[PDB]
Amino acid sequence: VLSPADKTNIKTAWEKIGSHGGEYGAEAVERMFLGFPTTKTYFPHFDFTHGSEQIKAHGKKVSEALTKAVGHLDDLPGALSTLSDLHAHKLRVDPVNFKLLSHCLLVTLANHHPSEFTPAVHASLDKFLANVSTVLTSKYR
Amino acid sequence: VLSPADKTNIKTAWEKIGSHGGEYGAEAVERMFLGFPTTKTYFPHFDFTHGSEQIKAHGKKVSEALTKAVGHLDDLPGALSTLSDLHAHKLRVDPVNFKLLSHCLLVTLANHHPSEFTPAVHASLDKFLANVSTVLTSKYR
Amino acid sequence: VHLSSEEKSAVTALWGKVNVEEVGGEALGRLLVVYPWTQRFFESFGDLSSANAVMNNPKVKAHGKKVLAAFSEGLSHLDNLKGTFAKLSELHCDKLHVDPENFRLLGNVLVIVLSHHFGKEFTPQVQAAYQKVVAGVANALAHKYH
Amino acid sequence: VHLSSEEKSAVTALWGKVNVEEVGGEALGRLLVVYPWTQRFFESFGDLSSANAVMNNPKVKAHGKKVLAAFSEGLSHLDNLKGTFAKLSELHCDKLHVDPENFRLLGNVLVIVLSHHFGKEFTPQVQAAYQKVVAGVANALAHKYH
Ligand code: HEM
Ligand code: HEM
Ligand code: HEM
Ligand code: HEM
Repeated sequence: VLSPADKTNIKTAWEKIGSHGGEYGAEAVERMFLGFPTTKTYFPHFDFTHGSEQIKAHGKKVSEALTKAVGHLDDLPGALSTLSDLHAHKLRVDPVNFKLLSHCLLVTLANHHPSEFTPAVHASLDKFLANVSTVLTSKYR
Repeated sequence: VLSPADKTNIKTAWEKIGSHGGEYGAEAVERMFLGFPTTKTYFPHFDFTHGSEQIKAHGKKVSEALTKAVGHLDDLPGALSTLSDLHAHKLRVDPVNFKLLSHCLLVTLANHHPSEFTPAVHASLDKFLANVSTVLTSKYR
Repeated sequence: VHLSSEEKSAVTALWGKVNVEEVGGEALGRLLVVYPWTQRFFESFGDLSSANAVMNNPKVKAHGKKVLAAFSEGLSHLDNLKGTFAKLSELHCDKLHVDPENFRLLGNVLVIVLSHHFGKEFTPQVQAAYQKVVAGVANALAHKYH
Repeated sequence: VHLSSEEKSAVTALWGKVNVEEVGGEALGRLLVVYPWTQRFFESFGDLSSANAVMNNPKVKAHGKKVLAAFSEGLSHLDNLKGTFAKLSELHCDKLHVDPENFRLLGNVLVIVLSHHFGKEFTPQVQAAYQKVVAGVANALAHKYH
């Protein structure tokens, strides 16, 4: 559950990410596949060649999905229902993988935005990703 | 995130569970302290002898809180903020312990109400207890 | 796992009463219903797209029996769970990539099923000895990760 | 933990640049901020009721230093983590009752802090080798539960 303070930290930090969302998306996904090889089992059709157009295209969609969530913090299940159908009903992704991707996204944001990634903003982003992860692993329709 | 069907399963099960709420509470707690002795370190002032007045009184309160929750499925953060103050801000309970009490509660409900404890009701109650747990371990005020 | 002789007698006494035909299918079946991501491991079993289809699926019942037969073996071998489950640890960890959180979930679901079946007989004390056993089993199945 | 020479060179090269005073304090400090139940284990350090109090607290910096020094030691003993960490595992598991999942969280926070400090140099490939290392260390700290 997000506090009013968490909501502000998220909205503020997301402003600073600007137009590079897509590129951070792709890097977090690449860090995931390399550091946690069992995750590739969910993408048997991907080319995992560094900088692949597929991974690039995928990172873009993930960062669009996060931008949309930041816009709908008071109704995540509302905003993300289609992605929940995909991950929870169709793909049946083990919730453990969500913690791995969330961690890789934090690693990536800290890597590019060290001065914005203060301990308090790190705390609020971790909670943001945990909340997003619950929704995408829950069957609620 | 609870589906409409989960909400109906929880409400209708909780009707059956009814006037014995307090007794199930006491038994789930006692099962937790015996099964998972590390949880007792949060209760240094309790007498842990099986008949204990303290345990029975505490069991009853945990039961009242769950009953209250069932009346407020659409707004758990709102109904449960005083308990979040206590568990998250003051006691700082490690979230692992919530999975232990939630498991003991299910053990106890399956014990006394095997007819109501179908696989679909077991599913909805687990998610109910997971949602309650997330509220009580989160700082959101 | 180390159980006192009183714990060991409580465990074995209750286990002797278990319907090895049915409890396994009930525990596996509930795991798949309550923790729906686990269905992904068992897609070869057919349609698991509802509670009714899961619990009536014969491959689920046949598999549940095999799981329970393994728990039985472990009970005869508590002071060497690691070597008893070595083959199974390699299969689940190295070929199947089951995250170890899932072994713990199955262990607890089995304790839920025991309580459901036995009622008052499954006392808090018998349950406590069972929690030591399922933890030993989970840990033994997870050994190849560690 | 088994690293190729490629992985080991990478971990070692980066590790030689680490300021242990600084990095350990920032890792332990962020642990206590991001995962606030962990503050319970460190109540004797004083008030930890805010990010700013946590990160200016001298006992937190001094403790972060001790934690990282222990990590450095684990790094030159990768093939004997269990023997190296035996007494430390006993203390955390038997005396402090720290749930093992918290060892994983502190390992991941240390990876965040390395990324924060090193930028581009902490490549996906360097990260991947560090993940093997922190999981090895977390496992060693938890073995007394097994
Ligand atoms: C922060 C959490 C996540 C977000 C916001 C997210 C978002 C998305 C989005 C936007 C898509 C594209 C939808 C489309 O096909 O139009 C997608 C697809 C997919 N996701 Fe995720 N995802 C998340 C976590 C995960 C995790 C942890 C995994 C498993 C490791 C995963 C596995 C997949 C797979 C296999 C696809 C389909 C790939 C394809 O066919 O191209 N997702 N996700
Ligand atoms: C479904 C989960 C839980 C619920 C609904 C719950 C509910 C409650 C309630 C209603 C009270 C009494 C509040 C008052 O009268 O002021 C309480 C107190 C307390 N809870 Fe929980 N709780 C839960 C989980 C836990 C867990 C997992 C632990 C740790 C193992 C824990 C530790 C405590 C402690 C130490 C107290 C104070 C006891 C005293 O001094 O009398 N709680 N809780
Ligand atoms: C107490 C924990 C568990 C025990 C004792 C256990 C036991 C077994 C046994 C005895 C087998 C058959 C191997 C053989 O052919 O001899 C097996 C296979 C298998 N297990 Fe488990 N298991 C456990 C937990 C899990 C979990 C949590 C999952 C996944 C969520 C899982 C997934 C599988 C799968 C997919 C197979 C292969 C099934 C097939 O191809 O027919 N197991 N396990
Ligand atoms: C995973 C890596 C960890 C390492 C390498 C580590 C290392 C250490 C070391 C070297 C000490 C000092 C022992 C001595 O006095 O000889 C210590 C003490 C301690 N650790 Fe950790 N630790 C880890 C994780 C954790 C976590 C995750 C927690 C809490 C959630 C924790 C809680 C404590 C506490 C309370 C002390 C005692 C501090 C005191 O003396 O007041 N440790 N640890």
